[PDB]
Amino acid sequence: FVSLDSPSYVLYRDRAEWADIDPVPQNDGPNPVVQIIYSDKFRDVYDYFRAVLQRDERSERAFKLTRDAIELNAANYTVWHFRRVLLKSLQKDLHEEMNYITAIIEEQPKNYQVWHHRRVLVEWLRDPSQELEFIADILNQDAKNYHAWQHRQWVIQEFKLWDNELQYVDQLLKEDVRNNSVWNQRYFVISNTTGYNDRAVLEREVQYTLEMIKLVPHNESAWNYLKGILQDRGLSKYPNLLNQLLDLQPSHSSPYLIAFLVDIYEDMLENQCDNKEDILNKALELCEILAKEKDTIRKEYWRYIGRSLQSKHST
Amino acid sequence: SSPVWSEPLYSLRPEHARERLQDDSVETVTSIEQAKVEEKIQEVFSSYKFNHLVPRLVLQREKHFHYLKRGLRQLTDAYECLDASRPWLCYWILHSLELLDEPIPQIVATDVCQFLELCQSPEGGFGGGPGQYPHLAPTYAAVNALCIIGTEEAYDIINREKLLQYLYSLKQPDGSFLMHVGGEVDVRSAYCAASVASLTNIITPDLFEGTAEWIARCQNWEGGIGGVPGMEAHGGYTFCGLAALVILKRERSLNLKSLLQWVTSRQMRFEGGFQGRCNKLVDGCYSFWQAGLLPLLHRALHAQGDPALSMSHWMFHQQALQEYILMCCQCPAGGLLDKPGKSRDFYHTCYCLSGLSIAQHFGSGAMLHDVVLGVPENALQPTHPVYNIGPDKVIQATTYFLQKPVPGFE
Ligand SMILES: Cn1cncc1[C@@](N)(c1ccc(Cl)cc1)c1ccc2c(c1)c(-c1cccc(Cl)c1)cc(=O)n2C
Ligand SMILES: CC(C)=CCC/C(C)=C/CC/C(C)=C/COP(=O)(O)OP(=O)(O)O
Ligand SMILES: OC[C@H]1O[C@@](CO)(O[C@H]2O[C@H](CO)[C@@H](O)[C@H](O)[C@H]2O)[C@@H](O)[C@@H]1O
Ligand SMILES: [Zn+2]
Repeated sequence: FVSLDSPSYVLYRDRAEWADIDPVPQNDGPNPVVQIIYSDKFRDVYDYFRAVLQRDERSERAFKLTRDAIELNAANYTVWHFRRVLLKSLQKDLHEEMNYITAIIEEQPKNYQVWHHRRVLVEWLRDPSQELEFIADILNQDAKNYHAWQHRQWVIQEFKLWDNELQYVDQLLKEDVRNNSVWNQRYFVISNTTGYNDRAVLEREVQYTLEMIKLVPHNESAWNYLKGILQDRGLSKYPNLLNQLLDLQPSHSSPYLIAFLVDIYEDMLENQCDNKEDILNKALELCEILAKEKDTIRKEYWRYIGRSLQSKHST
Repeated sequence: SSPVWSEPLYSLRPEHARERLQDDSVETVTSIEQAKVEEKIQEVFSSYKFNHLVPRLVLQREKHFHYLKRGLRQLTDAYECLDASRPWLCYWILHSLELLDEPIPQIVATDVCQFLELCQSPEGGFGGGPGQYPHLAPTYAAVNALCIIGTEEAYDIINREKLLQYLYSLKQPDGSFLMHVGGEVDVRSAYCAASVASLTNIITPDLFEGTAEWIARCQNWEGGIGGVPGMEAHGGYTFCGLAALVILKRERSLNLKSLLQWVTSRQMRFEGGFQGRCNKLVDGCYSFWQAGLLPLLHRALHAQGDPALSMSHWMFHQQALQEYILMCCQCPAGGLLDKPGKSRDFYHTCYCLSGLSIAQHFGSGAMLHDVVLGVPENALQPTHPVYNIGPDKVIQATTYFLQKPVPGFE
């Protein structure tokens, strides 16, 4: 009916329809700590929320009250829980509640409770028809919102809406190829649909990734994705990749390419590669280059790798 | 060498300028934001250099102390948004004071205990405030705060019987835990549960059945850990995941190699601090969430007999992290923060200091090696990498509770 900022808003202690119930003040003890000096409006709403909660009143007035409590602090999970208890007890129209949660998330997209509430509603309705479009709108404002992506993966997997996600992924990568959240979604979609065992799919992904690397050599996400889709089988199982990266090294000696080479050498040595001594020497040289010049922030890591290699393959 | 009044800094070396972002002449929202932060950080870095004169960095202890002391008592309505996270405030503030080696007056200690008692739910666990439903986040915070106080009065506040029952009420068949009744699920719950259960000695054989496997499923292609299976790797969730596994003694359920490479890659070559996930921005709180993973990995690998492990340093740039925190994360008015330009808050004050402590102290077996950048007074008290409270507090708490039986279990 009336919002906390509406000119005609009235404090609950002044509402005649609330006169029959006594407010319950918050007891912080005689010598309080981390005591928040609440505004009159904040305290007013929560004094009455505490009253309805204590009396477990499943009413329409209590339901409307939770809306104000939420506006005052959307992170109060106790209020959210009670609201859900009321939604069921009062048999409220869930599609109406969906419109409400949509507006709330738009206002506060970085909050755990609002996204969980929406998930519960979709679960109760078994209706994901609005999800992908709504999420897309949130992501249009913040393409990396963690909660948004998490909710998106849930909906897609729970209701099997895989059909158009790879196209969505491709669109967002075109907008920002550095968006690590989108590269994650890419792996999510492929691993759950075709999988990476299909050599045709893997080839397509390696070519796609290599192409992105050529376009933006210093974009770490693409390099991480490349390693991510080949690491389980073992980087040394892809002999042509080494040569191709070796040919780009002179013109693209970024720390990412140099590090990838070490990763390849590490795996090769672990698989009884030919010319072990030569591979080891090359790996140690790169580790030193990374530690001393190309990736000094990780010098301790690279020195550790150098020692590990020697403890495992020096013979 | 150098006179004692001048200390050369990594971030101020001439070669450091080469660590600036290379956008390959391809601009996107990501590179634009990163470049903006780097530009501001360079300006900050430069203000601490006067040609060859580089004064020692100073942790503004007293300013931080006054900010913390004030917050432990009262807060303005600007904190209404944290009305459901008050035990968090107690923990962040108490831990910061503990790190700064500032004693907690007996009266304050008693008042905090009384307040947390009021936050404890009759069903077990702690809520964000008096009368609120219990939740694992404030429960984790309350238990840590009580352990920092470390008095029998504080220890006894915890209703161990109900706490265990409460944890059971949140345990899912797949090994995960709800954050609260009818709440959401993510790796934070596993860590909060494992932390409070191990500290209070209420772990049963079945409590964490399947939990280690669920956490492992959260590790993704990047090497780090996401909030739930399939999600992007993030420092916050990776700390929770690995720390919980260390408590359960199941770290080997993860691919430690890909995790190590992932976390070390999260330290920013230019800023020196850590980002929360690939291609996002540096942030002072990750000084703990991310950097804190190195001591855990060190211990994990060491248990496996890794002969290549260092005996004096963590596997991240300890000096660079200290430089970022000391030069970029201190509010001149007291308190610490995310990055230059952001406002202070008790959360960032807690984690910036926690990360600084981890960066200053290396410890493995009998080997101890300190690296305190700046004036000697910058040295903070050590913090336990698993619980993030003083190691002395961890030992005293676990010893106390180990003398009690596991609630209704033998
Ligand atoms: C994501 N992030 C990075 N730095 C700070 C944040 C954070 N977005 C945040 C959100 C969720 C979680 Cl679980 C942890 C951290 C954030 C940002 C600012 C914050 C707080 C939290 C928190 C806060 C509030 C409740 C719980 C936790 Cl863990 C943190 C308090 C606070 O005073 N401020 C200013
Ligand atoms: C024990 C415990 C409760 C630990 C919590 C650790 C932690 C910091 C979690 C953060 C998770 C998260 C949703 C980040 C997104 O915020 P963002 O998009 O603002 O983050 P970003 O840009 O830094 O990634
Ligand atoms: O970092 C990769 C590492 O993580 C594990 C889990 O410990 O699996 C994750 O990564 C795989 C891709 O490399 C995904 O297929 C899997 O779903 C995800 O959990 C390890 O198996 C792997 O070595
Ligand atoms: Zn932060």
